[PDB]
Amino acid sequence: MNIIAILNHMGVYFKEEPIRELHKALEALDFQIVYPNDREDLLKLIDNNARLCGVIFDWDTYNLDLCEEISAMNEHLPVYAFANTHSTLDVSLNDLRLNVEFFEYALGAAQDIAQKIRQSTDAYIDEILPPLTKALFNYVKEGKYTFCTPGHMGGTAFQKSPVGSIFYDFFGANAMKSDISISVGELGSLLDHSGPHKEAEEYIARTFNAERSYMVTNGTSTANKIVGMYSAPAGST
Amino acid sequence: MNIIAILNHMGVYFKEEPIRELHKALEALDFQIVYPNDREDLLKLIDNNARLCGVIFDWDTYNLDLCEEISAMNEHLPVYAFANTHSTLDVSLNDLRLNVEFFEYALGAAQDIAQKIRQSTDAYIDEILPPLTKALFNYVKEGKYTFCTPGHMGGTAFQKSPVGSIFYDFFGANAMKSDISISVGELGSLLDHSGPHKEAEEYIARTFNAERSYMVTNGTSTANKIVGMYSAPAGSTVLIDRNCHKSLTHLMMMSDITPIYFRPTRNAYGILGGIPKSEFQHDTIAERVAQTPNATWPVHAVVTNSTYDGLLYNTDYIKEALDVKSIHFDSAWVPYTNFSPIYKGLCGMSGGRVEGKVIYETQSTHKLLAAFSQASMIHVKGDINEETFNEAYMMHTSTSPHYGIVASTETAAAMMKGNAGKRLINGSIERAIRFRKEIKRLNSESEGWFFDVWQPEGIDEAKCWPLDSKDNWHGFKDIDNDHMYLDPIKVTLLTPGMQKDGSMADTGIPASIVSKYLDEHGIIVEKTGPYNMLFLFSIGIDKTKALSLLRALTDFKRSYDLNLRVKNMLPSLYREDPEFYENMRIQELAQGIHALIQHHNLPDLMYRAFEVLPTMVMNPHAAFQMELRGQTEEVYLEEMIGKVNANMILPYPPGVPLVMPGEMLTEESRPVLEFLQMLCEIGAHYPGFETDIHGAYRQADGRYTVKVIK
Amino acid sequence: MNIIAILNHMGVYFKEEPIRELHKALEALDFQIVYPNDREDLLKLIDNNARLCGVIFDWDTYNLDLCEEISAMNEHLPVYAFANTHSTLDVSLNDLRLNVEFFEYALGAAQDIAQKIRQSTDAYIDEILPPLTKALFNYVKEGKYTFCTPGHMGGTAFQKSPVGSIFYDFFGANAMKSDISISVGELGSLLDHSGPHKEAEEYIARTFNAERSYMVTNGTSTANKIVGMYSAPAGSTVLIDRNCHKSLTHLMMMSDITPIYFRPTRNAYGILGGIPKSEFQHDTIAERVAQTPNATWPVHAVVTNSTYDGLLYNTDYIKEALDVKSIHFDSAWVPYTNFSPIYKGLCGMSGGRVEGKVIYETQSTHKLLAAFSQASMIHVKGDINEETFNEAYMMHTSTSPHYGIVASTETAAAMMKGNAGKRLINGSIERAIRFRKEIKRLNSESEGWFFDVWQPEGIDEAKCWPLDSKDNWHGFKDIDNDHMYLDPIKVTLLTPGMQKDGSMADTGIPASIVSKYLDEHGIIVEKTGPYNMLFLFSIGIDKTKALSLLRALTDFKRSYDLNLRVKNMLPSLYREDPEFYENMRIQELAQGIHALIQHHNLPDLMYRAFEVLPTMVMNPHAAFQMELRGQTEEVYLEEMIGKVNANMILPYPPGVPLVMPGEMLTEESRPVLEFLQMLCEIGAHYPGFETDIHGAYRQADGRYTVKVIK
Ligand SMILES: Cc1ncc(COP(=O)(O)O)c(/C=N/N[C@@H](CCCCN)C(=O)O)c1O
Ligand SMILES: Cc1ncc(COP(=O)(O)O)c(/C=N/N[C@@H](CCCCN)C(=O)O)c1O
Ligand SMILES: Cc1ncc(COP(=O)(O)O)c(/C=N/N[C@@H](CCCCN)C(=O)O)c1O
Repeated sequence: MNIIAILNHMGVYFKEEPIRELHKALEALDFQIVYPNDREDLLKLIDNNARLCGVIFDWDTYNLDLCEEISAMNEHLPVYAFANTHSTLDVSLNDLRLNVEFFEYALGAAQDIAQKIRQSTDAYIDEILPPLTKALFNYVKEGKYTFCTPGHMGGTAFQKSPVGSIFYDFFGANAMKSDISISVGELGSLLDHSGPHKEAEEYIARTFNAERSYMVTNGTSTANKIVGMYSAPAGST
Repeated sequence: MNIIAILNHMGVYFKEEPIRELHKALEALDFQIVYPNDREDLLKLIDNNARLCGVIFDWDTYNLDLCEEISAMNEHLPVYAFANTHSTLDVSLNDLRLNVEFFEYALGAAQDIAQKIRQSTDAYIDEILPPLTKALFNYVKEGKYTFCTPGHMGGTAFQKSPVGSIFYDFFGANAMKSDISISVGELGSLLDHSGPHKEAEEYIARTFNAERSYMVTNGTSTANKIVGMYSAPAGSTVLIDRNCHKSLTHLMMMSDITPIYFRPTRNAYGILGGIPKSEFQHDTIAERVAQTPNATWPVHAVVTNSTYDGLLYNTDYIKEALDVKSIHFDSAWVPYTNFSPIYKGLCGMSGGRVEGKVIYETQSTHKLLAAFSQASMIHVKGDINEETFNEAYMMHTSTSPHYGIVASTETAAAMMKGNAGKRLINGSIERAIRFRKEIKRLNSESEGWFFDVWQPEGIDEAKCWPLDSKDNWHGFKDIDNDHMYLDPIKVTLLTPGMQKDGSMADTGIPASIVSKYLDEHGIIVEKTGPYNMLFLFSIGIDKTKALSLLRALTDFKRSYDLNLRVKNMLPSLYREDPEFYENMRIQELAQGIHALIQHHNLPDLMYRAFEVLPTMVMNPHAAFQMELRGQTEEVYLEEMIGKVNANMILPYPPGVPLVMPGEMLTEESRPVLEFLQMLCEIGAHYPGFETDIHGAYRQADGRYTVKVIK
Repeated sequence: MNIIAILNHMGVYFKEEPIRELHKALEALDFQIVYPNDREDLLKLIDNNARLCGVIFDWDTYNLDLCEEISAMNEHLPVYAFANTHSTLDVSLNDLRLNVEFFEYALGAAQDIAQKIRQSTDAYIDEILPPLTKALFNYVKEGKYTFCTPGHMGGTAFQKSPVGSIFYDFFGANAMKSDISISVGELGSLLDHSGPHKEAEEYIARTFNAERSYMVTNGTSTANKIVGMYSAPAGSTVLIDRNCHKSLTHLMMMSDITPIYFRPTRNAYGILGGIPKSEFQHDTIAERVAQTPNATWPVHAVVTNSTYDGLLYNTDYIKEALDVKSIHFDSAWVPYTNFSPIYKGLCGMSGGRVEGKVIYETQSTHKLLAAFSQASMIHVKGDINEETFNEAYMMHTSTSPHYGIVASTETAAAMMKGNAGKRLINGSIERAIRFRKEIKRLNSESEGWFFDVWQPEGIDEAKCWPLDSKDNWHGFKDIDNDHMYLDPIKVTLLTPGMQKDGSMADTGIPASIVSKYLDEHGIIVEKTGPYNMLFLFSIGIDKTKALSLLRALTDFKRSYDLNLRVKNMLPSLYREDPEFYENMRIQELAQGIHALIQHHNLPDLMYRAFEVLPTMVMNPHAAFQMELRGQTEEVYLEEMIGKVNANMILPYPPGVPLVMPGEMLTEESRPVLEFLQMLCEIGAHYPGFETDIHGAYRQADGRYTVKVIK
């Protein structure tokens, strides 16, 4: 989630130079920059590449209807509009509903603008991730030492073995670090419907139009047996 | 200040090659070269980048009208014109008035020309810097060893310590090197008004239209105390704006002066209005004098101008009508009035000397100009003894002033000069007016509630809009005409919850909720009332911040209409009390607070409690003195009736002094108590929305006590 | 805080390769790697570089005694030990007390080890930073938009202006971003003692051995006024050290308090001594109370400890013997007394509670610790009414405090903690003692005159040296024993010109000439008397500066003995009145000034003028009030006899108040006037050596006037 599309290739130094400085500062912040040639190119780029996490364009060249077209494909995708001639009087209520952040052209402002864009990218990531998955990823980032199950202890045991190392290289570090148990209290408990798990369940029930929802980790075979045994006591038809 | 713009991209070697060599020589002299494509590009570059210290262009391609356009934005910016076909016969007198230096095209001349350009850049820097700041920077360049205060010795001590090194890295070397004392004799002394400091003072007095000016390093609170103690000896009577900052109350607790209060107005929102014209008349003052024990004709008067919410007085009428020999305008919120004609006649220093009177203006340079916190100014127009005044001045100033704060005061003055400073002030005013109009347009387009802005209908031109009796946008009853004006810089936004006639609606959104939401999304409001929010559109607000605020407001509206949960909408509020704010949505919290405000009838009680003045049994000095003697007792709120208050009671809302020390609540002043009691109740239902009453103290049992004279 | 030291060159690939990979990963995490050659090299690096935030070493090569050596310098510095042959069975409990993190050697493990090291570095930074400063830095990192004061809005306004941009570049972005107000609710409020501020206060109180502490942002002048106003109601009597800073006199002009003066001593140099023990006795105070009109038993006493020149009282005897409920030690010059055992019993906060009494210490954190100018502390030990004290505190503090000054106060406290802070204080004391001994050695091996140092004859170990009646180094007649001690930090150098018996010699070098020479050569003295110079050997003085000072002093001696010309030796003085100083040489100027001092008998007149107290006709408050009423007249110096003074007369030398407002010179106090008259005459002979008498005014014709009660 680190690709930033910069649309404009203008013909004035007072815009070109700040954009170049911003490109450098963003690349220092571990972003990959892409340069669509025109608006149709940008829209196709968005359509084909889900890792595109942001769009930079010049408000003078393109009106905010471009933001409408972008939002129709991804209403959460951050868009950064650089204002030169337009002012606060040039935005309507409908335009302000779009996820647009406004910047200005200035030499020496690339660092703070890049920091703002990094913050906005983190906000985008946070808003589209569901609660349990976000909590799991944050826990993995914390890098705690475990003396609890599972015994591989975040994949360390695999790394100590030749064949284990092959397995670890295949599945990757994150899959092993995320294999945890209820000894990690901050993630709550699936069986107890506690903490993030509870939020997850409610999230799921809202998305799937259910009053209540339960996640099952042994397939619809197990789901069927749960429903059936709750619903059909012995001796029933 | 090292950016040089080279405009031309020509087609002849005899010009191109010398310009390339000059580029190299300048870069050897530590300049950064930029290359605008055309003249409009160059003008935009100048407009947006204050570090652009010079422009190079080809006189053949561009006439000197380009220099006129450049000078209209910065008349000091050096411009270097390369002459080929034009001669001395091609320049006019008006052209020669511009800061243009002429060069020629030759191979091997780049080093000399670059040296000339370096000299001109140094001259530009020297000319725009004010004297004290220039002297301080030059001293820092000298790099002298100190065996004097401050003890950190130009930051060396910080570098010797781990945590000290973190602090030093944060603030930077120059900030520590410029922290010096009067042991450095070449900077002169603030207390003695010597050397550069003296020049600074005169500089400031010239820039701010004052006969005399004083730099203060402990804020306008200290500036007010200096002016007041010089103007009001013990046993005298002083006229005080009842909407006075607590610094004036502190002065009254210091000195045995008898106050008589100007009574300002207020509207249903709790926004303070102006003192009516009738309070400035001789007969009203005389009648109040005759009925106040140990009162004489006032020797000093203090008026808050502007109010916190941006209401300015017609000060010519006050200067003409107030029969007091000394008039002090506490102008903390309006240090910029001399730098735009829209404030003419609306500030203390406007106009000339008033016969037989001395006029003071106290200004918070740090509030609305660009200066470090605690930087303040005193401006004097009129005859003063000047030696007694210096005593009052030094008796409130530290002998070790922070030279950074002082230099920031002088630099705030320097930022106001010329075309660049005029552009600063005008740009801020126009930006504010654009934001106001946009709020009006968005409120018009909204289906359902939207934020309103406190202003008259159809603002068109940049000006201080008068408050007129026939219009009802301001909400003040029977206001005098041509008396109060709204400062466009101070933008007050209104949340729904109040009706036009002064009553409150069935639904509303208390402004504290919006302020908390804005804080969560990286936007800090100046202050919040029950249904109003104040935003300062200072010279530090640009287009980026204004558009960000608009987006934040529309985001709040959408989130509120989606009726989001407090746990998500306001994470810090939920963290305040996680049990209480579980499964509570934003609309329920807002409506609960709205209904609490409605059921207790907060606006009516707030208005009535500030309409009747509590009785003055004895001046605040005597009450404070016997508080110091331990002659006070803590009693409960329902027992203030008949008890002389020992402390100022200052409740938020409306954020202005309700009770002064030495004042007593009687039967006729019972609503005051009621209001306070109500505030207590209101604060006891929602964590994160607690009561705020200065001078009252919350007991462990949930009750409130006040200190009173035994 | 990003330097990591890697100590090894191990000769095995299975260690070297993982260390190289770790080097690369850490550099990707923005660390700077350094490579000491051996353990002694590493320890020197740690000693000389406070930005070293981590050490990596091989446990096989070096045992954990290396960690002990590191911890003795900085017990919080993270150390990372790479384990190969050692196991869990090879660590002891004492070893596990150290801040050591253990890693192992493996290919492909550089990334997670570097992440662990980054986390540990953040933990180190968090551990040593104090709470308010940490909160402020975190807020700045948040990068929020402000629509609140200060008006520059985190420095944006400066960037939009040319001169503003120069100011912004000088002070840096962080200084602007950290200039905030109480609109930022997450930082709490200084005036309300809320949030981080509260934590800061407690932190400070714990570090400085106080029950309660308060941060003051307008200097120890303001701190003194806060303490005095809380402690001395109107109509009360206060005991005042006659060697009081003029802030105490300002307080007396502000509040109607009757003073009775402790009488300190002085020596022939004009250096202030301590109050003799008999002045603290009940009988002497009672007699003075009986003789003073409108005087009662004192409720408050103020003692300067230490003096400007470094004389500390034995404060246990004062706390035991002074029968006054409140004792305030004005400790502006000694904020470091809690951080070295050599000051034990010599400061106000030393020891525990005094039964039935409250002890205050006012400290100038900016004077001798590392804090921005105007940063001051109040320390309280004893029972106080917290609410009334908070009122007195708010009465003198601005509502917009400079958060940088506040944070610097907290950071000075933090710099004083742990092994690193102890090394700071001990190193400063040792450095001062080494410099003193070197001055003695150089004076011994000088063939002719050389600078002397004001100290006992045989200083050996770091301690506050007692002043004893037998020794004559201090020059005080009949001094009490075990009463006064000399602070080694405050180094007073003596120029030739005074004999050991109190008379002056035939030849001398006035110290002003030496101070001017030192200023010309990049060295700023703290202050200068007639034949003494004061140098502060604070925690900001390093070996470089001390050696530079020694070189400058020897250069002055050589230049004086060569008898150079003033135009060359002292060019800036020559630039003052170039006509006067043409062909004038240094020895002639020095001898002329010395002979003017001798012929007028400056030491005897200075001594006698400060031995007789002028008559107190009215308290300073009454005299100042009458000056405010315009009831004073300017008369000539010769007519002072019989006239009540309206202003404090404070002459330099000796730099302490000579006449207080409300005091009157009688026949028995005629020498005072003579002294002042003398200071006028001597001041009118050499430009650049003018008279300096506060409260006197030089007229156009060259005479001096004073204001007196009409
Ligand atoms: C109708 C129905 N209800 C429940 C389940 C159990 O669900 P789980 O498999 O999650 O426990 C299945 C499973 N059916 N899957 C196929 C094989 C699929 C793999 C090859 N693509 C089968 O079993 O014939 C079902 O058809
Ligand atoms: C009318 C008036 N006169 C003097 C002063 C004192 O001026 P200083 O604060 O420079 O000493 C203030 C101060 N008012 N400022 C606010 C807090 C603002 C902080 C948040 N942006 C208040 O105290 O209510 C005043 O309003
Ligand atoms: C004993 C004592 N108590 C309080 C204060 C006020 O403390 P603040 O200055 O923090 O308000 C000072 C200040 N003394 N400083 C010198 C000049 C400044 C130093 C020049 N390198 C003086 O005024 O004589 C004091 O000596």
